[PDB]
Amino acid sequence: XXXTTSMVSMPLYAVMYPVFNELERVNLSAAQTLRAAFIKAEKENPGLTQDIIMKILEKKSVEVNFTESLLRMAADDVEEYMIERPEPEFQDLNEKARALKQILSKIPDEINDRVRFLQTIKDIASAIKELLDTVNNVFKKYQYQNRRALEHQKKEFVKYSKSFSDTLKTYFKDGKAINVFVSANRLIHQTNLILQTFKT
Amino acid sequence: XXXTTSMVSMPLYAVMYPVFNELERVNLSAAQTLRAAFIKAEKENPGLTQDIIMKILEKKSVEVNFTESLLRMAADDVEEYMIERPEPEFQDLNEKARALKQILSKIPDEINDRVRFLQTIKDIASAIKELLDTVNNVFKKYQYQNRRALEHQKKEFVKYSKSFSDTLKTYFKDGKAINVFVSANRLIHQTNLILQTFKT
Repeated sequence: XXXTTSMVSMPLYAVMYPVFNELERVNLSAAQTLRAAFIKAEKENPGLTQDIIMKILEKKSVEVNFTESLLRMAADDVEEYMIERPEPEFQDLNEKARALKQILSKIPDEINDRVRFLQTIKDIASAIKELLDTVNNVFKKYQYQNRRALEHQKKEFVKYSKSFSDTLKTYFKDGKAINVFVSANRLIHQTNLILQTFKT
Repeated sequence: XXXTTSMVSMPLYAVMYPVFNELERVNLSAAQTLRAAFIKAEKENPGLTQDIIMKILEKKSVEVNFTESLLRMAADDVEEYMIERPEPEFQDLNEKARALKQILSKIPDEINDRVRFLQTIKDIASAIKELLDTVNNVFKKYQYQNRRALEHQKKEFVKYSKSFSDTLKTYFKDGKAINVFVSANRLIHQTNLILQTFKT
């Protein structure tokens, strides 16, 4: 009633279609090319999209170990994000930032022990508190020459910090460690943004 | 030494390339079209393949609930696989087959309770034992008119039964229920093959 196509095609519209729509936002060229490529493929062989999606899901450990590597890597070259501005509080910002970025980058090796990891949560929370503590001090004293989109980034950092805490508290419900590594990595990118906005 | 391309592209060759190679076996047309589509896409935006793969992994619950549905469905229309051959042992085969296919199809609702599920493992093992018990009896008494690729299917059923047991014992190590639903579904297809080989 109220109306075709077989049930095995479901994941094309349930899984693949929402991927392409969020992909048309960043690169229409590829998103369009892939869209019709899958559509033609499913008309050829019904259920093929599922077979594809299942094979991707099977490489979970590969993707986990890849994101792990990606998070560890995302602490290298901190000398790229150092400020020229004088003097004391900006050095302190640079430290609190580097410190936090490192603590985060080393999560994939701390998440094994529950004893080590519960300490790291306390350790990250301390680095974030001391990070924002330093930011607001520059926001109160030093004259914000040429720029003040820094405030937007400070708010953006907060959004990614609470999101990190949310996925962290979700980890003690799911067991899905991958979401923690992605969220942690995301937070490092946000830290980098603030730092670069002090430069650019 | 011994040699390019960035690290974010890794999953294209680690995850996507092995998908296409196992896909060229079933449908070269689509596999080829998708291959170059992704390749062009990664040359455009480095890391896009990862973003795609991550979005697919996020729809895990969708894919789990889809495979669940697919397994329950895979017991419908058993009248399609009923034998014309006379008389008593073939009816018994049909029963032992239907019984097993149903027990399997109802796993996604039994896997919640550990008490119900450990019983189902015992219950499936009983249906398989009694299934093979019946097969060998037709293989010993009744004259195998026109066909005897049935023996190949009997061996193929066994291969998918031990594989089911293997992924089942892996479930008590992984917690990944999806592999159980896929393997169970696979075993139903094998059951159907034997039955259809008695017909065709």
